[PDB]
Amino acid sequence: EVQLVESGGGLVQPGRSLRLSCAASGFTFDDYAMHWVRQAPGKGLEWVSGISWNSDSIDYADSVKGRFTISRDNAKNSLYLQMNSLRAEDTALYYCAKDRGYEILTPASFDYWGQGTLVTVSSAS
Amino acid sequence: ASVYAWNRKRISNCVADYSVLYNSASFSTFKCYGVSPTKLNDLCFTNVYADSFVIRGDEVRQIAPGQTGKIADYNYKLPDDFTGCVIAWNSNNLDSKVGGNYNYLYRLFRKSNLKPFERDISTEIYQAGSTPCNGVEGFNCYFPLQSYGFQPTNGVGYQPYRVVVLSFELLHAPATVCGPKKSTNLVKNKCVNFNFNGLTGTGVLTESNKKFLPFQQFGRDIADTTDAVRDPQTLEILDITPCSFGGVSVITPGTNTSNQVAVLYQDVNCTEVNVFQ
Amino acid sequence: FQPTNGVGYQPYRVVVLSFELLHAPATVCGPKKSTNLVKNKCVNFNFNG
Amino acid sequence: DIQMTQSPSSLSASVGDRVTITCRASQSISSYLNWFQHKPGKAPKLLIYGASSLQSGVPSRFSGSGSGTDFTLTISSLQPEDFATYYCQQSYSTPPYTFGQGTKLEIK
Amino acid sequence: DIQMTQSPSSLSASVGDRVTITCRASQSISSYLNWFQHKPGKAPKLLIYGASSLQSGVPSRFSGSGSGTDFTLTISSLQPEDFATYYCQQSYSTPPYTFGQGTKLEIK
Amino acid sequence: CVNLTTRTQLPPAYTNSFTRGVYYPDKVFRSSVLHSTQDLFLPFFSNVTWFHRFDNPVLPFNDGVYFASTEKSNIIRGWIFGTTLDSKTQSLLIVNNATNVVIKVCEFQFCNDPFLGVWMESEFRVYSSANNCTFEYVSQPFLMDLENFKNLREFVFKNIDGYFKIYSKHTPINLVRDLPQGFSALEPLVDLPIGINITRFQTLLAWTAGAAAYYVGYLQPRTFLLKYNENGTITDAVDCALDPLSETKCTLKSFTVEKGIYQTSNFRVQPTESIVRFPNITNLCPFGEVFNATRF
Ligand SMILES: *[C@@H]1O[C@H](CO)[C@@H](O[C@@H]2O[C@H](CO)[C@@H](O)[C@H](O)[C@H]2NC(C)=O)[C@H](O)[C@H]1NC(C)=O
Ligand SMILES: *[C@@H]1O[C@H](CO)[C@@H](O[C@@H]2O[C@H](CO)[C@@H](O)[C@H](O)[C@H]2NC(C)=O)[C@H](O)[C@H]1NC(C)=O
Ligand SMILES: *[C@@H]1O[C@H](CO)[C@@H](O)[C@H](O)[C@H]1NC(C)=O
Ligand SMILES: *[C@@H]1O[C@H](CO)[C@@H](O)[C@H](O)[C@H]1NC(C)=O
Ligand SMILES: *[C@@H]1O[C@H](CO)[C@@H](O)[C@H](O)[C@H]1NC(C)=O
Ligand SMILES: *[C@@H]1O[C@H](CO)[C@@H](O)[C@H](O)[C@H]1NC(C)=O
Ligand SMILES: *[C@@H]1O[C@H](CO)[C@@H](O)[C@H](O)[C@H]1NC(C)=O
Ligand SMILES: *[C@@H]1O[C@H](CO)[C@@H](O)[C@H](O)[C@H]1NC(C)=O
Ligand SMILES: *[C@@H]1O[C@H](CO)[C@@H](O)[C@H](O)[C@H]1NC(C)=O
Repeated sequence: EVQLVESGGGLVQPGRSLRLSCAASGFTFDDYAMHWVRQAPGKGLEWVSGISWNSDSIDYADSVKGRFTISRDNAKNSLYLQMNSLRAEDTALYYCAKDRGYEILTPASFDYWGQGTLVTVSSAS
Repeated sequence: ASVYAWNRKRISNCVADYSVLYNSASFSTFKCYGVSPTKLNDLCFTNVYADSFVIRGDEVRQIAPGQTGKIADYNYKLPDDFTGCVIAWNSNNLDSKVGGNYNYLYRLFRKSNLKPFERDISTEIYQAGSTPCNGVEGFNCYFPLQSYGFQPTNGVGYQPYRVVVLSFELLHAPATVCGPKKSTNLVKNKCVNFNFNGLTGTGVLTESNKKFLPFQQFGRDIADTTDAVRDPQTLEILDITPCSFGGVSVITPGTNTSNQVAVLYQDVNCTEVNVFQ
Repeated sequence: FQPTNGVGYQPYRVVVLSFELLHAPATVCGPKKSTNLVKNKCVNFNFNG
Repeated sequence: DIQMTQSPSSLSASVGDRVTITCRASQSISSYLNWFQHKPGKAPKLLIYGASSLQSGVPSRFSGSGSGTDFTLTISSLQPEDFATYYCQQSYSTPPYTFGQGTKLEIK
Repeated sequence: DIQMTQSPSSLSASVGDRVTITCRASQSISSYLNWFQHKPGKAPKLLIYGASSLQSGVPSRFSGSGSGTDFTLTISSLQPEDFATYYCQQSYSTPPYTFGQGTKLEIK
Repeated sequence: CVNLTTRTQLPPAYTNSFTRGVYYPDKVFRSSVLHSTQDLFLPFFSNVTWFHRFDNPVLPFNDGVYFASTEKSNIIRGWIFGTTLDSKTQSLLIVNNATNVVIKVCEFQFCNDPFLGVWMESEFRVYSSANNCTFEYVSQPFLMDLENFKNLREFVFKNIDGYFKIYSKHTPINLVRDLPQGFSALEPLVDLPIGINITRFQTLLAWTAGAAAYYVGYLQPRTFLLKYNENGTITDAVDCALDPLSETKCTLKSFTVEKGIYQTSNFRVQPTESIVRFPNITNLCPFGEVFNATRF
């Protein structure tokens, strides 16, 4: 019954930045943790980043450290993800998942997901 | 919430159904003092208290009347005449962090044991010695609050647990937390088996204008015998009179002489039960 | 005994304390201070426990 | 680092068959495993959180089991709406939320 | 797949000596190990089923121990009827009944 | 806020409480019986502090307050209960203004002289700020006029088991500067289900100064023997530890006693202090050797 719709997928050159959003409407956004998940076109799921119920504890994956800055806006039930200095391996599909608890690193799993937004890092026409 | 800042929720105006609570299997500890859990449905209570907090695994036993311990003495105290139920379940999936969840605090030192059912919020620096602290922590200046090191790798006996205790209070007030029981139509002037908000008993409900009873419900006698009760559905003063008593004395001649008897019910006007008065 | 044994099979060191109380002079007391002695005054005395 | 492994690679069954998908963890994770059903056409869903706890909203046909370094997932019937890829995720070790590889299930 | 390993290769002792044969499992098997004495001239026999449970019909001189990924077998005396090859078998993982290599014991 | 200093310094007076401050201790109906109960009561013939001029300082709240007032224009509006009364702790507020009865448990910012100004009432300067509000309650609509004594109002406030209990009674009187000698039973009014910590309190007043006074008394745990008439109302009571005759009446469970000698209780001398006598040995028990050993 919850809805999670993202945006910001497109075509960019290597080293260029683009901005993601994700709208939540089916639950209370002010007391849950949120995560970002990456799905390569020819591989499995991979965890990227997560934020707590409030902007206190933030963790990043090893391969995306120093490049991504996950934000949050509790006022209008919307989170963000700023990706900087994109490389060719970051042309995967990104999901906007929801955590069952209120913290980032907990034995709690990801209960609800949303349809991803595909991004490409290449120089095409 | 934390131990020293335990929440308390007021419960009133309920059709309280405890069957769903009983049938759930998510509670490791399900213990009730003075009330059978299967019998919670019919009983009516004037008010219900729900206290929630999180403590350590080894301290689940300390939440009981007449129990001694650091949390038992300095954080949370139960009356010796406590009645109700205690609910607790593990919360590693919610209240555990690999780096250690430091959002849970409990009190270490205090001047003296606190009275049952009272809360402490002051975070003044404890004076363990003679050196004045003057708001500066140091020697003979211990912070009374300590943070639990809850981690998913920790032992089972040390794991965080969430505790919710239900306390039921009964007194001469109109009960507002009842169970899913249907109220039937009233029948008076006959020997019936009534039930007025858990007040069980038999008798005849004659209509009596005992007094005004502007705010009162029950009426008592020399013994613990409810004489008059006030109806819960409407507002009238009914009167309870117990059924007929007596004795069966047998008038007989010698069985050697003949085989006949005559029964006597004394102190019985047996227009209702060769009849004599 | 080996370090590779299971948790239930590990060695355990046991120390048991037993106290006896009877009509004998108490000799093992606790760290309780002793006050002065007052005579001809109704008091709550504590003589050797 | 912890390595999370998938024993099966591709399985095939029938509408009235019964197969078991197993997932092995290199290091002990203490019953902290999750199973996800990723339909390739839409967003993935969750079936079982924890070792053997079944989330509300999905049929009780699925059943999980295992603890320590050995886990298993089974489907009792493989109904015509169960063709998807299943992933096993651990949430106990320092590398956060390591996912296992896929396991395609095409019934034929 | 699970790999089952034997630390010793060949041992030698005396009639009044005491040696220990150890068997390591790559993955945890939870105390489900078995030891067999395979005399090269006839059918093999079983000595200890489970981690430390001794089967009826063989002397109580033998004693086993271990759980998880570390196991050990010891012989207290090595009497003149104990020269044989000893195998450790796991019965917990999906590959059914994986046997370890041999361990020859010639007393001299 | 607004400071008023035109207040002459007068020491508080005192008056005899007589037999005032008896209420119904519970909600069960009894008739034509003598019932003995233990409860927080106002002792018979106690000392009651008398205030007048505008006199309304902060007063303590130990276990209960017997508040009585005789007026002609109802200068008193309500009461304020709390511990700090400076938004540092939760405080209780009651105002029975010209509109209705308003009760709030919010955290207010009380100045050094909370009061109401006034024929019409215009100045509402009891508090300045209010935050973290929790509870509120308003009674039924009723309007009351702003303009020797004729009526006496008496109240009892209790705070136990997280309940704020208020008992009240209103009776006519022909006295001016004296409390009536008689008996009056107080029935419960409201039982607020709020668990506040209360230690001090104060009274509100509503420029022109009026001629009125209010009386303050403190309750303490006492045993009482109450007499119910044929209609279930309290007609007389006996403070059971006022004097030996009262103890005799308690023992016999009656209000009349015949000539004779009766045994009431037992006299027992109480201890004055305590003494401890232990041998002066200072060597420690060898517990380290038992526990910190290498080989058992
Ligand atoms: C009313 O009186 C109070 C107290 O007498 C005044 O509060 C004082 O304000 C001064 C500001 O110059 C402070 O230095 C004092 O510490 C305050 N005293 C207390 C007890 O708080 C208040 O200012 C006066 N208000 C008016 C309008 O005269
Ligand atoms: C010998 O025993 C004593 C007390 O029985 C131990 O002393 C305490 O040990 C704890 C835990 O290590 C410390 O927190 C205390 O500060 C110690 N107190 C004192 C006064 O030393 C001591 O540790 C034991 N010895 C060994 C080697 O364990
Ligand atoms: C419901 O209870 C109230 C309580 O006074 C009563 O006034 C009312 O008549 C009751 N309604 C019915 C349908 O019994
Ligand atoms: C009692 O019974 C005996 C025989 O059973 C008889 O002989 C005797 O007369 C009887 N006496 C009376 C008083 O009935
Ligand atoms: C018995 O009851 C009848 C009618 O109910 C009455 O007339 C009679 O007086 C009663 N007996 C006594 C002894 O009161
Ligand atoms: C009240 O106390 C005052 C001061 O001690 C005293 O003068 C007065 O007599 C007392 N009143 C009564 C009734 O005891
Ligand atoms: C309520 O209390 C919190 C702190 O407990 C405070 O930050 C907040 O400002 C208060 N509410 C209002 C309206 O002031
Ligand atoms: C009420 O507040 C006072 C502060 O004046 C404090 O001393 C007391 O302990 C508090 N009551 C309780 C039950 O904590
Ligand atoms: C009880 O009330 C009635 C009025 O109905 C009155 O006549 C009677 O005197 C009252 N009882 C007493 C003892 O005053």
